[PDB]
Amino acid sequence: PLSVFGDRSTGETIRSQNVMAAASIANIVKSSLGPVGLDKMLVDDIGDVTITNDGATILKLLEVEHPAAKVLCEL
Amino acid sequence: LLQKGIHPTIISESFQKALEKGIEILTDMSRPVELSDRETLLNSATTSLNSK
Amino acid sequence: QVKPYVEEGLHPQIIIRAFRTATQLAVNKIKEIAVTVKKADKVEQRKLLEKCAMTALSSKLISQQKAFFAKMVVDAVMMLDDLLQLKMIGIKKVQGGALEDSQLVA
Amino acid sequence: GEKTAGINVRKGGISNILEELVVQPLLVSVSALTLATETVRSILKIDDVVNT
Amino acid sequence: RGKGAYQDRDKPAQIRFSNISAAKAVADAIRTSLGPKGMDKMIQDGKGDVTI
Amino acid sequence: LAGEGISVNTGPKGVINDWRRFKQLETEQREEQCREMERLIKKLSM
Amino acid sequence: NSGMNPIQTMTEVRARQVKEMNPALGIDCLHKGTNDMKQQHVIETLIGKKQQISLATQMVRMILKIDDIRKP
Amino acid sequence: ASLSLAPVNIFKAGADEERAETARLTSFIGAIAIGDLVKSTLGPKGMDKILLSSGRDASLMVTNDGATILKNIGVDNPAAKVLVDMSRVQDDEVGDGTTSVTVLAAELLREAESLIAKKIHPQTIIAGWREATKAAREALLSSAVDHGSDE
Amino acid sequence: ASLSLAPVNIFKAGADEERAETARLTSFIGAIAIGDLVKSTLGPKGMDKILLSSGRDASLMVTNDGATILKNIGVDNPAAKVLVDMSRVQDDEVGDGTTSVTVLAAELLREAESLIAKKIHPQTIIAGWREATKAAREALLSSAVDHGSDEVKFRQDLMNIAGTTLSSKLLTHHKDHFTKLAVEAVLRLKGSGNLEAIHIIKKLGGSLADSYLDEGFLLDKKIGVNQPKRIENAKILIANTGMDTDKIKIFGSRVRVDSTAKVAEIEHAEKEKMKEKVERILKHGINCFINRQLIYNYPEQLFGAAGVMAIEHADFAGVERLALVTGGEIASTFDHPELVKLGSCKLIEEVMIGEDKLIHFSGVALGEACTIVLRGATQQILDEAERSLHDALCVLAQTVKDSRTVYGGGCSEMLMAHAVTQLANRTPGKEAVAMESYAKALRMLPTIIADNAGYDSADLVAQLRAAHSEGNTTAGLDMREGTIGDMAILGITESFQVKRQVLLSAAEAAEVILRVDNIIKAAPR
Ligand SMILES: Nc1ncnc2c1ncn2[C@@H]1O[C@H](COP(=O)(O)OP(=O)(O)O)[C@@H](O)[C@H]1O
Ligand SMILES: Nc1ncnc2c1ncn2[C@@H]1O[C@H](COP(=O)(O)OP(=O)(O)O)[C@@H](O)[C@H]1O
Ligand SMILES: Nc1ncnc2c1ncn2[C@@H]1O[C@H](COP(=O)(O)OP(=O)(O)O)[C@@H](O)[C@H]1O
Ligand SMILES: [Mg+2]
Ligand SMILES: [Mg+2]
Repeated sequence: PLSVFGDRSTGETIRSQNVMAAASIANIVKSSLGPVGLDKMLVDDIGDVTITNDGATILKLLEVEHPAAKVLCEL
Repeated sequence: LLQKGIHPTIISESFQKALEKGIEILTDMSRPVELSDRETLLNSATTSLNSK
Repeated sequence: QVKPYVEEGLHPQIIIRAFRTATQLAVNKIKEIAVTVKKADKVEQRKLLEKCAMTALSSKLISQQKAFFAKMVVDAVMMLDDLLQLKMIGIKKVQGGALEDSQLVA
Repeated sequence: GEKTAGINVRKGGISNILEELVVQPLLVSVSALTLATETVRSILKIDDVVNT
Repeated sequence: RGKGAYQDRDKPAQIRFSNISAAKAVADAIRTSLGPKGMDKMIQDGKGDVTI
Repeated sequence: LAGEGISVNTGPKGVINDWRRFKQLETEQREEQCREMERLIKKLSM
Repeated sequence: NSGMNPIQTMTEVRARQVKEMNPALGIDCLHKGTNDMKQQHVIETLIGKKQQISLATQMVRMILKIDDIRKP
Repeated sequence: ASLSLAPVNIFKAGADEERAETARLTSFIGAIAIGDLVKSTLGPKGMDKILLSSGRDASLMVTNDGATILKNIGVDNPAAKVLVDMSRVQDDEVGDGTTSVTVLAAELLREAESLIAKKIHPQTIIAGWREATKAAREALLSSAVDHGSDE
Repeated sequence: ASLSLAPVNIFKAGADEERAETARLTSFIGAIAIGDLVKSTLGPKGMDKILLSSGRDASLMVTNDGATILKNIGVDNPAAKVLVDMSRVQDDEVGDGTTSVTVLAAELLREAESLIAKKIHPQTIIAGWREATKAAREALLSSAVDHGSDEVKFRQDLMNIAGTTLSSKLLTHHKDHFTKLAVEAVLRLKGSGNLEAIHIIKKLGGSLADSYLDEGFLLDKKIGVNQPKRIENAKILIANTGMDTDKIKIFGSRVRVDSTAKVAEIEHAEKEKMKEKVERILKHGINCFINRQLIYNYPEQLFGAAGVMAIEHADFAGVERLALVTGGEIASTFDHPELVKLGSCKLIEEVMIGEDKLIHFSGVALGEACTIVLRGATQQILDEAERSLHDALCVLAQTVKDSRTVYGGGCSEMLMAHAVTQLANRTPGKEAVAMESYAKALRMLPTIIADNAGYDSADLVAQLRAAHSEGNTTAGLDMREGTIGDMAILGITESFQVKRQVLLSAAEAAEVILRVDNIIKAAPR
């Protein structure tokens, strides 16, 4: 019918997908909050290590695909 | 309309007649407005922005 | 409903105990407030069975004829003696015909 | 006889919308009607597709 | 006048129906984004560009 | 065997989705083969 | 299928049926000059029509009730 | 909407479907091809055909019989299959007339194609052909001469 | 023997060859396919076509013109190529009749195929067709009428011809308005035969009836920064000079000094040269300056200081159109102000069309150049409107050049075929059969015209044949209600040149295609 060259998600499916992406981004850095938080080791598949606790740095280094997760990273 | 057996040229002319009548109806339904009436302009802009 | 408490580190044993207690209380409440008739009147039992069958059937593609099928099902069940064996109620499917054409053979 | 009766989303029903300040210029409905009708006529005057 | 003209080809009818179906599908696509209670759509093009 | 002027007509516009689906992968491989062409046999023999 | 205009012929036949109480007026497919199927001896069994309507209604309901498809 | 020109696909892989004008075109092409193949073997000056087999045997067969020609060929056009079966049944019923009946059917279908091109409903053509066949049958029966009495 | 069916192979790999029956079958199949495809878009009730390109951009084109349909398709049948090029040449000669000539050639070749099946040598068919073409041409010439002497009669004939031309196209929804528009646009040419003097601007948005012929002229350029946006009693100078870092055309020259002070002096000298050129331009006493090439920052500022409009980068077509509409002279030197003519118009200003801005030249002096604004809902609609308007303008220009006219609606074809039949039944041999086939194709043309409308084409064509045989030489297909009518009263007229060209081109293409008995294809690259 539409004959559009691509995928389409409508209704609760896309909303659940967006919420899943946002929740995954939140759970990435939830463990580094508060004084009892702990840092993270980040390796860029070349041998460079970035030990960091900053949420902005963690979200910047990671390569992300979903648009909502990208929205949270830019936030 | 086509499945009922109407040639797709009577349909076009009938749609044109309906369009002319509809333009007449909409024109009769309208209300004059002046640019000095700031309230109407604000209402129009708000109505435009309501869906965004 | 218990996912948010799980995410915040609540011990699952507490959730299990709460579920068990709530379920026991709910089952006891259901047994307490359930409606029963202490007369064994044949007409009353017939109507009760028919209403239960209609309620069960009123979600399927035969919900339009739920009264017909409910009466037929009650009639079929009442002629089983004591064991109510499913294999003693044959079901035959013959292609072609309206739903109302279905019949119960005595 | 209610010329301005429209769908009200604030109260979830139907009422006069001029009191809800929901107005639009005439050259939105008129333009949409004319363009849509003319496009429909143009589409109706079509009976084949050719690939180059 | 009796039997009348016989539609020999019948392919123009198929073309018209296909065009109508495509237009109706497009409208149903952009049908839920209309009015104040309409939601937005997110479009990701062939590149990484994203627009809501 | 007549009608060699087929003029497929309506056929493509209803199947261009699948046609482009195959064409995308064909092009994706095509960059690889075109790139490796400039080395694999461009000057191997000489 | 007989070449006549569908909407016009159907409307005329329905109007004639409404005017005079005569449910035998149909579509003169063979162009015999009259719409009276009783005079034209176009006869069908009642059971056939009843089964047609019943089966069509039940299958339309069954198709309408389906809302999920899970092909592999 | 057509069974093939629809947004949804309703067929198995490889299934085909040809609507009014396409099906008529295929049927007429097959019929005309069969008629033009079987003809030129008709009449006192008709010539023969060579039927080379594509199988392992590769048997050679030269013949003037229309039914023999139509039997040992690879036919995929279904209307051509109908004409071939007509010729075979005609051969079974009586010895002669296979080429004549095949050519007559081909010419009738060519005239039908012309009439359809002239915007004439096929049912009208069929009714006219029924009346024409009745008249021709009556005339041919009246023209018959019987000599069974005299030895 | 034959090249292909020989024990030894005489060809390269991929080369092919087709003998008599096979080549004839291929040619006839291609011609009939082309004719069937182009037809059903013929006559007032013909429908349009969708040309969906297979390229990367996949350009979409909705059209009714036979030439545009035929040129924008992948044609591999050589006979189809011949027919396509015939249609293209017909379009080049006159703007209308491509579909008619294509269908006539296809019907002629169909009749030729029938005659060949009837065991008639092709040369006999060619001779019969030559005789039939001569007879039909003589009949058409004898049937023509001329009204160029009478001004009002010629105006009415032009209106009728424009209406007939636009009847088949999409503009039939507003045929009257568009006919008046096209007639006025052509009449404003003052007899000049150049259609490039008529500019068609396609602006999206608005109804198709919003299109209008501008009383002046519209330019899609822009004015400088500090120049007036509106002037009264314009005195326009049209120029074709550089006005952009103007370099002396001594290519080998260069600046060689020993100090930057000398370089600054030379830079000031160049600026002074440009200023002196601008002063020489201003010595003409002008208000608006139109240059074909770009105007750089310094000359634009100099013009702004003098309060003179400076429209830049108006291409060759633009400067030619301004010269035609205002009477100016396209100059390139400004040392003789008294030997140049300045264009004049009542008013120049900027107008808003859609969301864009254009320069409006109102109250022009000569006005022998038109701009037509086209409004539509889709780009395809605008393109088709432009094509239809181009057809109308071409036909009107041809009628202005040659005022002889013939009646359309099948009347001309029917009288041609009646003359062909009159010649045929008087000639012995199979040439009579060939001429009868020629007349049959000529009959089939209005037959297809009536089929496209869904009418009873057989009965109408029989009635037309009877009327033309009796002596009613003006009978034709009245498509208002599906009867026959008098094309003199009904006002259905077509150019004599268009009809003659269609007939002759169709006969020529049929003759050249029919002569072929062997097709040989080289190995494709
Ligand atoms: N507050 C509102 N209450 C009711 N209807 C509204 C309101 N705001 C906008 N609309 C209606 O919604 C319609 C669609 O407008 P919108 O959704 O902005 O997209 P578009 O203007 O492109 O159709 C308008 O015709 C308008 O009448
Ligand atoms: N001596 C003849 N003179 C004229 N016609 C003949 C003669 N012999 C046969 N025919 C014609 O040839 C036609 C075809 O006959 P033939 O090819 O032998 O068998 P079939 O009837 O199977 O085609 C017959 O219809 C007959 O009329
Ligand atoms: N209003 C009309 N009434 C009758 N015949 C018409 C009318 N308009 C056009 N025709 C006929 O249709 C034929 C084709 O014209 P048209 O489709 O406009 O251009 P083309 O010649 O390129 O096909 C012409 O020969 C003309 O005689
Ligand atoms: Mg249940
Ligand atoms: Mg034309």
